Amino acid sequence: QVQLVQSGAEVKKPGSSVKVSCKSSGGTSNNYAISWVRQAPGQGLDWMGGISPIFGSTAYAQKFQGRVTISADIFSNTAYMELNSLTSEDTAVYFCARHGNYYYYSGMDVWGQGTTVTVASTKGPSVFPLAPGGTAALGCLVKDYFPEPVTVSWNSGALTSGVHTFPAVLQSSGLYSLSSVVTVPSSSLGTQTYICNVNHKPSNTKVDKRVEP
Amino acid sequence: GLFGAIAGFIENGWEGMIDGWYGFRHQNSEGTGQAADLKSTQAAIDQINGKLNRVIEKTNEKFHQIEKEFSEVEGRIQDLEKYVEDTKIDLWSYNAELLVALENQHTIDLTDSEMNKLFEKTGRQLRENAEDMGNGCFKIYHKCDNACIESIRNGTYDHDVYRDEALNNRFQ
Amino acid sequence: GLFGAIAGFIENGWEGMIDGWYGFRHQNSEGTGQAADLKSTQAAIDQINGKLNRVIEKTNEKFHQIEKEFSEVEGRIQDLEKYVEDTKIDLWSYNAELLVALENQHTIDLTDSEMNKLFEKTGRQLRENAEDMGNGCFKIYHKCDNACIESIRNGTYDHDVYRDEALNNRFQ
Amino acid sequence: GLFGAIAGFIENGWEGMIDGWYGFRHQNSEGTGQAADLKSTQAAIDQINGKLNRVIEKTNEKFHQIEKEFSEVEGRIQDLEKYVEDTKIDLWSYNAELLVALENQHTIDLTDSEMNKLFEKTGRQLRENAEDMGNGCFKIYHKCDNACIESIRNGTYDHDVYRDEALNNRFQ
Amino acid sequence: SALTQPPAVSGTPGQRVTISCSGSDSNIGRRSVNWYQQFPGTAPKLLIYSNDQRPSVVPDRFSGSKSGTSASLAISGLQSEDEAEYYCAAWDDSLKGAVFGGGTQLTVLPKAAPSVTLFPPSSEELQANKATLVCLISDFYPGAVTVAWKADSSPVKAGVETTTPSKQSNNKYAASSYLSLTPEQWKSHRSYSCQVTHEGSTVEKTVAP
Amino acid sequence: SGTLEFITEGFTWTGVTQNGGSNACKRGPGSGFFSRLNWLTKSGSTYPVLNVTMPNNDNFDKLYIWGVHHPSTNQEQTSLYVQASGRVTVSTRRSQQTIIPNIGSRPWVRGLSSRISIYWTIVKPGDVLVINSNGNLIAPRGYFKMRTGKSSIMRSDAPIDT
Repeated sequence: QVQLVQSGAEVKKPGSSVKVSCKSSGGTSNNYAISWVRQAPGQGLDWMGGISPIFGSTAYAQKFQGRVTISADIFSNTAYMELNSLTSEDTAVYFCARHGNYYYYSGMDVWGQGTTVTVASTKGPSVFPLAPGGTAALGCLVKDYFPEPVTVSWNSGALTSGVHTFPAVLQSSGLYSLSSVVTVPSSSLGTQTYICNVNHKPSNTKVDKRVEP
Repeated sequence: GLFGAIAGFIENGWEGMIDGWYGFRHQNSEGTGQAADLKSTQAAIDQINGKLNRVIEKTNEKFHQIEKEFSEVEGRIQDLEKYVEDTKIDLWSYNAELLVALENQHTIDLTDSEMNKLFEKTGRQLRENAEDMGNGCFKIYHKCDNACIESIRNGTYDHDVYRDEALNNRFQ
Repeated sequence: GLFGAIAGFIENGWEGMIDGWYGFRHQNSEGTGQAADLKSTQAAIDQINGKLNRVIEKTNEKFHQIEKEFSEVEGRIQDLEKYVEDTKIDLWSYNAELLVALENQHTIDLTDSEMNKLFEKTGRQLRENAEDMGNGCFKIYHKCDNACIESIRNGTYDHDVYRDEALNNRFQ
Repeated sequence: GLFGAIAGFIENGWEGMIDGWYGFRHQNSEGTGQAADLKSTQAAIDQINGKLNRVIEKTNEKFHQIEKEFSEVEGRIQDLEKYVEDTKIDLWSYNAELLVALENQHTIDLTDSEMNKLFEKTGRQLRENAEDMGNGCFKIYHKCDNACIESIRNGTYDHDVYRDEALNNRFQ
Repeated sequence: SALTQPPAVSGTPGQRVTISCSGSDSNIGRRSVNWYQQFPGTAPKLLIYSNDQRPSVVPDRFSGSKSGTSASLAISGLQSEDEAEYYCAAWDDSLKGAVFGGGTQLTVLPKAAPSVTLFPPSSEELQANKATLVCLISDFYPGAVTVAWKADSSPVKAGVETTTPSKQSNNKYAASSYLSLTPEQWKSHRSYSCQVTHEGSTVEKTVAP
Repeated sequence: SGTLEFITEGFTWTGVTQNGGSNACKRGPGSGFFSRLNWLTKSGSTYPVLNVTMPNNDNFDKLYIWGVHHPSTNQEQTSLYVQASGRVTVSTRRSQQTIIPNIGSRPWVRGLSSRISIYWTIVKPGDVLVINSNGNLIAPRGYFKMRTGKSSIMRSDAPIDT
């Protein structure tokens, strides 16, 4: 059973190019058409074009003609999509998908996992405490970082219950910010210490931050 | 080729068929048209991808071997090292030459075969309602509109529906 | 296969044909039946036995050769002995791989061919008294009882006897 | 052969065809005759000359080599010289055996194919005016004098001219 | 576009739901329709192809049909696991390319009011000459809120950034809104308020400097 | 073998001077020699019969590299080694190599018309090395650990890229 495995997330600056790969594992896809289909945030699916490498066909959507290059390496069972002159309009998840046969009419029945492309300079977060009955709410503000993702743990992973890490907001600056809040017994306020641990791999940032009443 | 279809009773290929390898062109009361045949096209493509993947599979991995260039004359042992390598290269060069000759002869014949199989299959659907004009075309002896043509192309044509009409036209 | 009969216009084989490789099934006014065709069956069997006997003929006889396992490191002469043997084994392994690939491709094609030759021969006997239904079956346009079917199967069918009856049924 | 024409639906060759490889014999109201088909004959000849010229092209040129006969026993180095040569000869002898087997199988199949292609082409010209008798002969259902036969042989036969006459004879 | 679908459909478990797809002569009219199902953050799945054909792995409660330049996906006996986005698709002979509908969000049909938490700027952040008000919205359904920021009693018209709603593990939704102010603006007023309206009803919280 | 891993061993060379060097082989500012070899010469007015052993009690093969010095003149031979003709015999339990130095000039290279010839001996686990010499021995300092695997060597002037 073939799986399509795509390359990892990309963070790109305006005007640059991105080349995403799609590897067919567990068998070849060279005798089929593979298409590239993108999905902008909150939007629908949009065909970019496709390739059927033994058949010898490469096809492009008119709206992307000239800006996208689709290619394949039959020897490594890999298909590629290169999109040039990137702007924020190209921020999207890009999928590769295999058709039921050698051409683009048939239903696409095998899909890759998708590749996120975000169109900023790498920057680690500045972390601030969010200070606090029965139960209380305390957290950390994770400010001005790029790119996604950030991981947040509490008390070095010891505290998992009541933790709610919210999806980041994407600012007009191009940077992200998120918050992580943990809900906790207020009695356990003047005894147990609460520390959030924020890890941002792309900048190799690791911050612990104590949150006090 | 062995089957005599491609470069044979089919006089030439169609540069205008740009969405398939094999297909149909028709003329009827609603005009003319063209459509790729997906099954024949994919059968050829799948066989070709099959043989390509067998050929480009698994290079050998080799590490420490023998020396193959020499900076001093040495005689007997060097003579043998060079002969062993020259012998090896000539054998692999022969294997490579023969492999592409055999593969290519067979690719031409299998694609000719797929053309011929589609033609024969189409003929068999039409039964007594058409005749082979001898150039890869069938003369269909009944009114056959776009939906009728599509029924042939998708393999659901019902010859009995049209048989009376066709026989009247063919034989009377 | 190259001829498009087996796994082609013949949609599948018959598990119920247990006394021959190729044959006939019929339906007529006296019921239905099946019979192996002995000549086609034997032609395929004889060709396959022919190629088998060529392949399994005459192993080579060899006596004193070279050593192929060694209990001590020795360097140059042992390197060469091992290389000569490794080279030989890789060449014979290649010959063996290629031989069965070529033979097997050809066995599939020759058996497909024998199916197609029987079909064509049958068609030719029937002349204008039958039509090819496109699935390896002939529609015979006259009363054709068990003895008539057997006359086709044994190659003595006289098309002229039935031609008037058949043409009346086909064309009018 | 793969196509089933030569030594197949064509029951035998014609020793009396002495001016071509493939051709036509006819019977009509003006008598009987025979004519070679030049195009099919030349297509086969050209393919055979093509493969012959590939095979007999370019012997290798070699000059100083190794000794291959010896007047004294010497042991290890002579053992290796003789083994290298014996190994080489056995590989070339295998290449020679396989080359003629493959070439000859293919020559038989390509000549069978050319017979079959001519038969199919002739059938296609005749359209509904003739029927395949199943033995490489067409029954033509209209008066067809020497000039008409020649129009078939030279590829300019106009089936429409004779269609009414032929259909009347075939079907009524 | 090219293909047009309703943005939303809903039903109860066991109900029959239909999703329409309007096209033109150059696509649905003359070409076969495919349908895809997509769960958030995962790749689409082929549901129907060739108009009404169903992959073996797809439950028989899914069916498709095509008439004229229109197509329809029907889900008989709606199940909770069918909550997803649905796309129709076809080749278009005018654009010479594959086209998709805009997508339909299917909701399997209780309302839940949003929990709100509002944090004031931390002292640390003020020292860094910035101030951020953090409004955290959770546990609401359906998944659509709007957010209003109050300075004193007046509406803020700057520095408000609010996320899209996202589905929580409990099938309810969460969002968050951020207010960015100068430490002076945080001092300049006595009260700031995050106002979250959800299905007409408004939840509010407030912090004071 | 794919490695130059070297393990010094505590050979004892009784009655000779160790660590000879040459201005043909400078190491920093002074005269020097190959780092893995030990040029032995007379001590006082004698060069005794060296006779030393080094067992392999490890479970891998040891590679010993050693040498024989060929002086360009008899004066050099006797100044260094006292004996008029030297000899080096290195053996294991099933192998032996004896080299007799040959006195005379070779072409002048870095100031020297003398030469060293290099030999090697592999010693398997449970075997033992014996070195016996009465002059002209360029001694090993230890052994190279032998490995098996995929390593090789190639001659190329191509640059190496990332």
